Amino acid sequence: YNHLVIKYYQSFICNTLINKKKLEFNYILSSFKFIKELNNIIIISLNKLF
Amino acid sequence: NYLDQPFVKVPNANPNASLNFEEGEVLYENTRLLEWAKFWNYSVVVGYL
Amino acid sequence: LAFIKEANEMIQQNTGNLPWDGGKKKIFQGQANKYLETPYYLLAALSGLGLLYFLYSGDAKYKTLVLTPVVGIAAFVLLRRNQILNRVPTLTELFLHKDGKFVDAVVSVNGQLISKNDIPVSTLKLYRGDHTVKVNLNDFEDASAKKFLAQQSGQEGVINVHFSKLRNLAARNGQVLNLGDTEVVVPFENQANRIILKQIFKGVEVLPS
Amino acid sequence: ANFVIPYLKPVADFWNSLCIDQHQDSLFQFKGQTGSLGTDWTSKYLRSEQDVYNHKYLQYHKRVHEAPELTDVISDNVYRLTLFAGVERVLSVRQAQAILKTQFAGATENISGAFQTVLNGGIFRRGYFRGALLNLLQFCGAPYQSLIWSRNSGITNQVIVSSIFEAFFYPLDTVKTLIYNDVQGKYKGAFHCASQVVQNAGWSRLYAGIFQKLIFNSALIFHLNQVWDGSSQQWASLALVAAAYPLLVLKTRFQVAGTPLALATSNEVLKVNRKTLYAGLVPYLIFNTLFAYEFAAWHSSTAQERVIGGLQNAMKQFSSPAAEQVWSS
Amino acid sequence: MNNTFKFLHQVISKLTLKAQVPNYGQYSHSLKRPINPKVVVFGNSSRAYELISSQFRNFNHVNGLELKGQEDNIQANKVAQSVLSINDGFQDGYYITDFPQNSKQAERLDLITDGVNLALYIKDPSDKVTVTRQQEAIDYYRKTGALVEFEVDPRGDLEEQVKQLSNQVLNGYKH
Amino acid sequence: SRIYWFDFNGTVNENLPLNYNVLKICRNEINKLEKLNENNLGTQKNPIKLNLSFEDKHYNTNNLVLDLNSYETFNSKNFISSIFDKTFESLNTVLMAPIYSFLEFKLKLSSTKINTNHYYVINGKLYITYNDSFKLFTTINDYFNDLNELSNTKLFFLYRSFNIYNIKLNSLVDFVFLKLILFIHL
Amino acid sequence: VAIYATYIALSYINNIWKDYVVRAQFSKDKELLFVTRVSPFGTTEEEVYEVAHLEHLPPSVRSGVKDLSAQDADGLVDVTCMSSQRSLVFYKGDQYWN
Amino acid sequence: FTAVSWFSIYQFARKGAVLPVLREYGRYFGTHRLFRQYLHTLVLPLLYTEYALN
Amino acid sequence: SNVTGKVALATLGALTGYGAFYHYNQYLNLSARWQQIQENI
Amino acid sequence: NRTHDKVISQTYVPAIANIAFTHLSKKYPQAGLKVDQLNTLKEKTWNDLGVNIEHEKQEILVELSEQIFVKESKLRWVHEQRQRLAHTTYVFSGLEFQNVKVGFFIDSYNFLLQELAHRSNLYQSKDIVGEKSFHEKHLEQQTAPYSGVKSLEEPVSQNKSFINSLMRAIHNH
Amino acid sequence: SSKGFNLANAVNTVKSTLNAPIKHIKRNIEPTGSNYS
Ligand SMILES: CCCCCCCCCCCCCCCCCC(=O)OC[C@H](COP(=O)([O-])OCC(O)COP(=O)([O-])OC[C@@H](COC(=O)CCCCCCCCCCCCCCCCC)OC(=O)CCCCCCCCCCCCCCCCC)OC(=O)CCCCCCCCCCCCCCCCC
Ligand SMILES: CCCCCCCCCCCCCCCCCC(=O)OC[C@H](COP(=O)([O-])OCC(O)COP(=O)([O-])OC[C@@H](COC(=O)CCCCCCCCCCCCCCCCC)OC(=O)CCCCCCCCCCCCCCCCC)OC(=O)CCCCCCCCCCCCCCCCC
Ligand SMILES: CCCCCCCCCCCCCCCCCC(=O)OC[C@H](COP(=O)([O-])OCC(O)COP(=O)([O-])OC[C@@H](COC(=O)CCCCCCCCCCCCCCCCC)OC(=O)CCCCCCCCCCCCCCCCC)OC(=O)CCCCCCCCCCCCCCCCC
Ligand SMILES: CCCCCCCCCCCCCCCCCC(=O)OC[C@H](COP(=O)([O-])OCC(O)COP(=O)([O-])OC[C@@H](COC(=O)CCCCCCCCCCCCCCCCC)OC(=O)CCCCCCCCCCCCCCCCC)OC(=O)CCCCCCCCCCCCCCCCC
Ligand SMILES: CCCCCCCCCCCCCCCCCC(=O)OC[C@H](COP(=O)([O-])OCC(O)COP(=O)([O-])OC[C@@H](COC(=O)CCCCCCCCCCCCCCCCC)OC(=O)CCCCCCCCCCCCCCCCC)OC(=O)CCCCCCCCCCCCCCCCC
Ligand SMILES: CCCCCCCCCCCCCCCCCC(=O)OC[C@H](COP(=O)([O-])OCC(O)COP(=O)([O-])OC[C@@H](COC(=O)CCCCCCCCCCCCCCCCC)OC(=O)CCCCCCCCCCCCCCCCC)OC(=O)CCCCCCCCCCCCCCCCC
Repeated sequence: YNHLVIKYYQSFICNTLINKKKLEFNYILSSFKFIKELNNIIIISLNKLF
Repeated sequence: NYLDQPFVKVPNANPNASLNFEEGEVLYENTRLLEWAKFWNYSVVVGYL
Repeated sequence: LAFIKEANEMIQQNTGNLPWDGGKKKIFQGQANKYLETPYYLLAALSGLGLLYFLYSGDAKYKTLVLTPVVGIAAFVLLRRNQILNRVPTLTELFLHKDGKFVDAVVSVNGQLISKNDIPVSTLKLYRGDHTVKVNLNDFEDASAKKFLAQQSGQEGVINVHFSKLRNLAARNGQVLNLGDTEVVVPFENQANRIILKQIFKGVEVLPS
Repeated sequence: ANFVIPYLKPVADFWNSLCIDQHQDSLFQFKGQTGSLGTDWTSKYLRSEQDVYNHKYLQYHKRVHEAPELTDVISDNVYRLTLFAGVERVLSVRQAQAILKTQFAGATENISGAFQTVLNGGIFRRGYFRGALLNLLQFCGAPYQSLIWSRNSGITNQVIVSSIFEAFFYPLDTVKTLIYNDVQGKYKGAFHCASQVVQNAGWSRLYAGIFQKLIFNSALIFHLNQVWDGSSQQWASLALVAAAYPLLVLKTRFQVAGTPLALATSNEVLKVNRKTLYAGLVPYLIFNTLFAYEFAAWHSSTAQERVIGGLQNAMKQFSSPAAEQVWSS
Repeated sequence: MNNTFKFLHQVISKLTLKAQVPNYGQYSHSLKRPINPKVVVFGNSSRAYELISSQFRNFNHVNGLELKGQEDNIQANKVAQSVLSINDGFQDGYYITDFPQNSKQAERLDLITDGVNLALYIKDPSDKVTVTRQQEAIDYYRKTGALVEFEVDPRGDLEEQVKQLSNQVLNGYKH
Repeated sequence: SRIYWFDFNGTVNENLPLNYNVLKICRNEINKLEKLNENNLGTQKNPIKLNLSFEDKHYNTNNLVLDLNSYETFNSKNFISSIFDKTFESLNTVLMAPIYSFLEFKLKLSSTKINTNHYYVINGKLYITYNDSFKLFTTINDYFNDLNELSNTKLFFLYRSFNIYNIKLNSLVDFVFLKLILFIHL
Repeated sequence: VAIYATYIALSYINNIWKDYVVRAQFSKDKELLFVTRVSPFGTTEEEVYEVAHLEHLPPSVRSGVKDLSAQDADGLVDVTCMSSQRSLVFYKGDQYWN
Repeated sequence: FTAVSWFSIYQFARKGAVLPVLREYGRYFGTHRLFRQYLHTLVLPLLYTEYALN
Repeated sequence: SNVTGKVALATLGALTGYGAFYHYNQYLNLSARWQQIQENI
Repeated sequence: NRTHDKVISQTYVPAIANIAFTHLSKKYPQAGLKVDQLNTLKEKTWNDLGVNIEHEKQEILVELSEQIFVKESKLRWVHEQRQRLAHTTYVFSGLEFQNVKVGFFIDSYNFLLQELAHRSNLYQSKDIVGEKSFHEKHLEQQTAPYSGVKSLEEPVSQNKSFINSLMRAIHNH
Repeated sequence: SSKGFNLANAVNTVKSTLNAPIKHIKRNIEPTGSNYS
C-alpha cells in the first residue's frame, strides 16, 4: 500500500509538471495484482493448513 | 563457600552508585599503537607458522 | 595558477555567491540520487529461470532450493525500491529573476531534465515537517486496486495519507518544496545562496537586484 | 575427508603442478613395458632430464613456424600483465603528472609520488589494478593482431602492421589512459568514460596523440628487434627510444587533457614547461628492459640462432666428464 | 547506543569512514587545517599583536575597523568578498580584526561565508577596548562554538605563549 | 635599490603585517621608481605617498569565469586537418628537448644565484621577493618554515577539500544498528 | 605441542602488549579513567581505573633511576595502578597528551 | 666503491654537507674540494687494486 | 544512455567487421591450401 | 546490572529534551512535557502520553538541527547542522518510535549527534595535536628544499674556474 | 619535477628506525617499585 501510494504521488507530480493530465497506471500498478494474489493465496493456504 | 568470608564482606560485583561513568575529556591518545600491534602480531604469527 | 583558479571557482560555487548570469541568477545547485536497477532485474530473472529449471529437472540441492527463492525475492524488492527512489522528482537547479518576484526551476526525474518557469515567489513554501498527500481513489480504473486502497486507508474515496509513512522512499534524502501547484524534493547536499533561498522558501520576495 | 579434503585437494594439486615437473610426473605415472626397451624408471628420468630443453625448443619453434596463439603470448608476457599491471598505470600517471592535480593531493611530481597516488586507492579496481583488464584487452588487441598478420616479417613490415593496428584500436588506449589518470573515480568504467567523452567532445577526441604514439611505437619495435637480436647496437637503440620517449609523454598529456582530470587544455599541453618532457623516462626504460615483450613470432634469424645456440649449449651438459677415449667404440 | 553492539558499530563505522575520507587515519593531522582558513581575532594588546604576527605569517590581514559606519549587510558582504578568494601567492588564509562588532554582523558574515573557521580571542589584562567594542560578537561566537580563548600574561614567555597559541588554534580549526 | 619609504595617510594599519595586495602595490611602484628613473622619492623626508582603499587592499582580482568540470570541444576546429600542425610542433619539441637541456645547463654554468638581488627594506623592515609581491623576512629559519607551510597547504588542499555530505554508508550503518536496537526494545 | 605453543605465543604477546596504553579518557567528574589498550588480535579493549589508585612509583633500586626510559625526552612513563597491580605506559611526547 | 662514494658525495653536497677532507681550493689551479675528492675516489682504489694484485 | 549505447554499438560493429575481414582472408588462404593439397594428393 | 562502560556524553541531552518537549507542547498543551520531568518521562511510551511522535518527528529533527550548536564537531556550525539534519532524517525515516519510550528517542538522537561529532574529528581527540603519519613526515621531508654548497656560490675569483663552475652547476641546480 | 631519493634523508630515516626501540627496551629492562625479597 505504501509503495502504491508513493507511485501514485510521483505520477501525479510528474503529470502536473508536464501537463499530461493522465496518470501512469502502468507504472503505479507494476506488480500489485501479482503481489496481492500471492499474499492472499499464501494466507488462505496457511489458514487451511493450521 | 569461599566467598562467605567470616569477618569481612567481599566486594560487590557492581560498581558503587557514587561513581558516574559519563565520559569526560581525553587525556592521552596514541592510536598508532593499535596498528603497530596488529603488524607485529601478524608478523610473528606468520613467522611462527 | 590553473589550480588556484579552479579552487577559487569551487569555493565560490560551494558558498553559493555566483553573480547575475544575465537575465536570471542561479541560487540553487542540487543533484539527484541514482540507484542500480538493471543488475537487480537481471538477478531476479536469473533466479526465476534457475528455480524453474531446477523444478523441471529435479537434480537440485535443498541448499540451492532454499537460497534461490530468497535471492530472487531480495532482488525483486531491491529493484522495486530502487525504481521508486530513482523516479523521485528532485530539484536540480533554481534561478531567480531580476525583479525578484519570479523563479524558474529545472528538476530531474529518473535522469530526465524538466524545466518549469513562471513560478511566483509568493507560492513557494518549504515543508519543515511531514505534510499530507491527498489521493483520489475515484481516478483509479482498477476495481481491485481501488478496493485494496480503500480497505488499507479506512477512509472515503478521497484519502489523506500522512507523509511520515512515505518519507522512507519519497524524501528520505531531502526536504519537500512547493513550487506553486506541484511539489519537488530539495536535497540537503546542494550549493545555494542561503540568504535568498531562505526568504524565497518562506515566501518573502527579495528586493530588486 | 567429506567436507574439507574434497575442497582442499584441488589447492594441493595446483601447488604440486606449479612446483613439480608435470612432464616428468606424467612419464613416471606410467609403469611397465609393452615390448619396447626404455620404459623403465631409470630410462624415463634420463629422457625427462633433456625433455625440459626439448620442450623449450619445441615451444619456441611453434611460436615461430606456427600461427601465434593468444594463450602462448599471454603466458610469455604474464609478468608484464598479471603481477605488474599497475606499473603501467603508475608510469602513465608519472608521464601525465605535468598537467594533473596529483601534486595538490598528497603526492610529489616523481615516480614515488606517482606510486603513492596509484596506491592510495588500494590494490583493487580503484587502486593498483585499476585498468588492468583494459591493459589486458589492449594487449590482446593490436599487439596480438599485428603478430598474427606479420608473423615472420621484417622490421619495416612489422612496424607498418603495428602502426595500422594501433590506429585501429587507438580509442581503447585513450580510454585506458583516462581510467589510469582518473584518481577521483569520475568515470565508472571504460564504457562510461567513452560515453562521456563522446557526449562532451566529438568522436575525434578519442584519437588525440595518435601520430605521436605511432612514431614511438615504431621506435619501440626497432628497439625490441635490436634487443632480441642481441647486437651491441641494442644500447644505441635504447638511447633512441629514450630520445623518442617525449613523444609518448606528449601523447599521454594530450589524451589526459581536455577533461576535468587535467588542469590544462589541448592548446596549453603543447606549450608546457620543457623541463618535464622526460617524465618517468628512467622508470619506463627500466620496466621495459626487465619485462620486454617476448614476441617470438617477430624474432629475426639472428635471434632464433641465438636461442637455439643457447639451448644446444645447455643440452651439451649430458656427457660424462671423465669419458674414456677408446680406440674401438 | 548499546554496550554489546558498541564495539561492532565502532569498527564498522571506522571501516566505512575511509570511503568518505580515504586514508583519514594517515592524514588526520593535515586535515586539521581547513582549505580556506578564516579567522576572526579579538585583542588589541601589544603582546596580542606580536602573537598574531608570529602565528599568522602566511595569512592575510583584513582591517575591519575601516568599515565602521556602514550598514551590517554591506560590511559583511565586503568582508566575505575579501576572505573568499585566493591570491596569486597561494595564501588561502585570512584573519580579520576589529570585526564583527555585533551579533547581527557576525551572523551575516557566517551565513555569507558558511561560517568563520576560527574565532580566536586573546584575553590580555592590559587590554580594555576589546571588551567594550566587541563583546556581542564574542558572545555570539561563544554561543556558536567557534570561539577559542587564549589568555596571555604580558610578563610571560613569548616562545611558550606562541607554541601554546599555535597548538590551540590548530586544534580549534574547523572545516 | 633596497631602501624605500612609503607613507599612507592613515589608510594602512602598520601595527600588523602589511597585506599581500599592499605589498604587491608597493612592489609595482618600486619597479617604476627604479626603471623609470627617480626624482629622489622614497626617503624619510621625501616618501612615496599612497592612498589605498578597502577594495584595493582587500579584493584579490576579477575575471572569475572559469567553468568547472568542462571538456574541450572538438569537431569545430577540423581536427582531421589541424592535427598535422600539432604533430609537427610535437616533433620539433622532441628534437629540440636535448638542445634546450644543453642550453639550460650552459646557462647554469654562466649564471649564479647571487647575481640577482631580491631584498628590499621598507619602513625599516626587510622583505624578500615573493611570486609577484613581497614577503616579510626576519630569519632564515622563519622563511624556511613559511615555505614549508605553503608547500603543505598546496600539497593537502585537495585532501582537505573533502565532501562533507558523503555519509551514505555511515548513515546506513547507524540506521541498521538503531533498527536492531529498536527491535530489541519492542 | 601445536595447540599449546600457539596458545602460549598468543597469550604472552597479549600480556606484553597489555601494559601499553592506546587511549585514556577522564570521566565527567574526573573520578575515573577509561583506558583503551591492545587486544590479542590488535583491536581495542576497554578497562576502568581510579585516578586515586593511579600513581607513578620510583624504582625499588635507587641506582636504576638513570636507566628509566623517562630520562629521555621521548621516552615512556610507567604509571602503576596500586589497586589492580597493573602498569600503564605513556609516551612522554607532548603530541599524545591533552 | 667509486660509484658508492660518488653517489654519497653528490647527495651530501646537494644537501649542503661536504666532508672536511683535502683543501677547500687548489694551490695552483684552484680546483674545488668536491672535484678533487671525486678525482681521488676514482684514482686511489685503482692504484690500490693494482698494488694488491702485483 | 543514448551516447553509451551508440559507443557500445560502434565498438561491437568495428570488432565484428575486423573479425569478418580476418575470417574472409583466412578462408581464402585455407581454400587455396586445400586445393593445392587435393591436387598434390 | 551495571558494567564498567563509559556512558555517552549527556551534555546535549537536556537541550534535546527541552526542544522536543517545547515543540510537542506546542501541539499538546496538556501533555505536561517539561524538562524537569525528563527522569520520569523517559520511562513512559508515546501511546501512554497520547502523543503521535511519528507526525512530528520531522519537525523535531529540523528544530533540533537549527537550535543545537555543537562545539565538539570539527565542522563549522552551518555545515554541522546541515549534515546533522540529513543524517538524522535519513536514519529516522525508517524508524518507528511510537511504540517505544521517549528516552529511546532522546538517546538515539544524542548518539547520532555524538557519532557525527566523532566522525568530524576523525575518531580522534580534538584537543590532542597528535603525531604526524609516515606519509606526512615523508612528504614534509621531500618538500624540504636543498641548500646546496654555499662555498661555490660565494663570490670569489677562484669560483670563476671552469671546474668550479661545473661543480656548482652539478651540485646547486 | 621534484627531487626523489636523497642519501642524507635515507641515513636520517635509518638512524630514526634504529633509535625507535631504545625507549621500549629501556622501559622493559628498567627496575620497578616492587622488591620481591
Ligand atoms: C557453514 C556450514 C554449517 C553447517 C552446520 C552443521 C550443523 C551440525 C549440527 C551437529 C548436530 C547433529 C546434527 C545432525 C547430523 C548432521 C550431519 C551433517 O553434518 O550433515 C550435513 C550435511 C551433509 O551433507 P552430505 O551428506 O555430504 O550431502 C551432500 C549434499 O550436497 C548436500 O545437499 P542436500 O541438498 O542433500 O542438503 C541437505 C540439507 C537439508 O537441510 C537439513 O539438514 C534440514 C533443514 C535444516 C534447515 C536449513 C537448511 C539449509 C538452508 C540454507 C541455510 C539457511 C539458514 C539457516 C541455517 C541453519 C543451520 C542449518 O542439509 C544441509 O546441508 C543443512 C545445512 C546447510 C547449510 C548451508 C549454509 C551454511 C551456513 C549455515 C548457517 C548460517 C547462519 C545461521 C544463523 C542462525 C539463523 C537462525 O550437509 C552438509 O554438508 C552441510 C554443510 C555444507 C558445507 C558446504 C556448503 C557449500 C560450500 C559453501 C557455500 C557458501 C556460500 C553459500 C551459502 C551461504 C550461507 C547461506
Ligand atoms: C590438551 C588437550 C585437551 C585435554 C582435554 C580433553 C577432554 C576430552 C575432549 C573430547 C572431545 C571430543 C573428541 C572427539 C574425537 C572424534 C570423534 C569422532 O569420530 O567424531 C567425528 C565424527 C566423524 O565420523 P564419521 O561420520 O565416521 O566421518 C569420518 C570422516 O573420516 C571424518 O568426517 P568427515 O570427513 O565427514 O568430516 C570432516 C570434518 C569436517 O570439519 C568441519 O566440520 C569443518 C570445521 C568445523 C568447525 C570447527 C571449529 C574449530 C574451532 C574450535 C571449536 C571449539 C569447540 C566448538 C564446539 C561446538 C559444539 C558445542 O568433520 C569432523 O571431523 C568433525 C567436525 C569438527 C567438529 C569440531 C567442533 C565440535 C566439537 C564437539 C565436541 C566438543 C563439545 C564442546 C566442548 C567445549 C568447547 C568449549 O563426527 C560425526 O559424528 C559426524 C559429524 C557431525 C558431528 C560431529 C561431532 C563432533 C566431532 C568432534 C571432532 C573432534 C574434535 C573435538 C574437539 C573440538 C575442540 C574442543
Ligand atoms: C585466469 C584463467 C582464465 C584465463 C583465460 C585466458 C586469458 C585471456 C582471456 C580473454 C577472453 C576472456 C573472455 C571475454 C572477455 C570480454 C570482455 C569484454 O568484452 O569487456 C569489454 C569491457 C567491459 O566494459 P566495462 O566493464 O565498462 O569496462 C571495464 C572496466 O573498466 C573494468 O576494468 P578494470 O581494469 O578497471 O578492472 C579492474 C580489475 C581489478 O581486478 C584485478 O585486476 C585483479 C587482478 C589480480 C591479479 C591477477 C592474478 C591472476 C588472475 C586471477 C583470476 C582469478 C579469478 C577471477 C574471476 C573474476 C570473475 C569472473 O577488475 C575489476 O574491477 C573489473 C570490474 C568488474 C566488471 C567488469 C569485468 C567483469 C569480470 C570479467 C573478468 C574476465 C577475465 C578473463 C581473463 C582472466 C583475467 C585474470 O569494455 C571495454 O573494453 C570497452 C572498450 C571501449 C573502448 C573505446 C571505444 C570507442 C569507440 C570505438 C570506435 C571504433 C571504430 C572507429 C572507426 C574509425 C574510422 C575507421
Ligand atoms: C636494485 C636497485 C633498484 C631496484 C628498482 C626496483 C626494481 C623492481 C623490479 C621491477 C619493477 C620496477 C620498475 C622500475 C620502477 C621505478 C624505479 C625507480 O624509482 O627508478 C627511477 C629512479 C629515478 O626516479 P626519480 O627519483 O623520480 O627521478 C628524479 C627526477 O624526477 C628526474 O626523473 P625524470 O623521470 O624526470 O628524468 C628526467 C631526466 C632529465 O635528464 C635528462 O634527460 C638529461 C638530458 C641531457 C641531454 C643532453 C644532450 C646533449 C647533446 C647530445 C649528445 C649525445 C648524442 C650525440 C649523437 C651524435 C651522433 C648522432 O633525469 C635524468 O636523466 C636522471 C634520471 C635518473 C638517472 C638514474 C641513473 C641510474 C644509474 C645506475 C648506476 C649506473 C649503471 C650501472 C649498470 C650496471 C649495474 C650492475 O632511478 C634511479 O634513481 C635509479 C633506478 C635504478 C636504475 C637501474 C639501472 C638502469 C637500467 C636501464 C638502463 C641501463 C643503461 C643503458 C645505457 C648504457 C648501456 C651500456
Ligand atoms: C703512475 C701514474 C698513476 C696515475 C694515477 C692517476 C692519479 C694521479 C695523476 C692524475 C693526473 C690528472 C688529474 C686531473 C687533472 C685536472 C687538472 C687540475 O687542476 O689538476 C687536478 C689536481 C691539481 O689541481 P689543483 O687544484 O692545483 O690542486 C692542487 C692541490 O695541491 C692538490 O690537492 P689534493 O687534494 O690532490 O691532495 C694532494 C695530493 C698529494 O699530492 C702531493 O702534493 C703529494 C706529493 C708527494 C711526494 C712524495 C715524494 C716524491 C719524491 C720524488 C718522486 C719522483 C718520481 C718517482 C717516480 C717513480 C716511478 C713511478 O693528494 C693527496 O694528498 C691525497 C692522495 C694521497 C697521496 C697519493 C698520491 C698518489 C700519486 C700517484 C701518481 C704519482 C705520479 C708521479 C709522476 C712523476 C712526478 C715527478 O691534480 C691532482 O689532484 C693530481 C695530483 C698528482 C700528484 C702531483 C704531485 C706534485 C708534486 C710533485 C713533486 C715532485 C716533482 C717536482 C717537480 C718540480 C719542477 C721541476
Ligand atoms: C652488488 C652489485 C649490485 C648491482 C646492481 C646495482 C644497481 C644500483 C641501482 C641504483 C641504486 C641507487 C641507490 C638509491 C636507489 C633508490 C631507489 C630509486 O632510485 O627509486 C626512486 C624512489 C625514491 O623514493 P622517494 O620516496 O622519492 O625518496 C626516498 C627518500 O629520499 C629516502 O628517505 P626515506 O626516509 O624515505 O628513507 C627510505 C629508506 C631508505 O632505505 C632504503 O631504501 C635503502 C635500502 C637498502 C637495502 C635494500 C635491499 C633490497 C633491495 C631490492 C632487492 C631486489 C632488487 C631486484 C632488482 C631487479 C632484478 C631483476 O629508509 C629506511 O632505511 C627505512 C627503514 C627500513 C629499511 C629496510 C629494513 C631492512 C631490514 C632487514 C632485516 C629484517 C629482520 C630480519 C631478522 C628477523 C627475522 C626475519 O624510489 C622509489 O620510488 C622506489 C619504487 C620501487 C617500486 C618497486 C616495484 C613495486 C611493485 C609493487 C607491486 C605490488 C603488488 C601487490 C599485489 C597484491 C595482491 C593481493
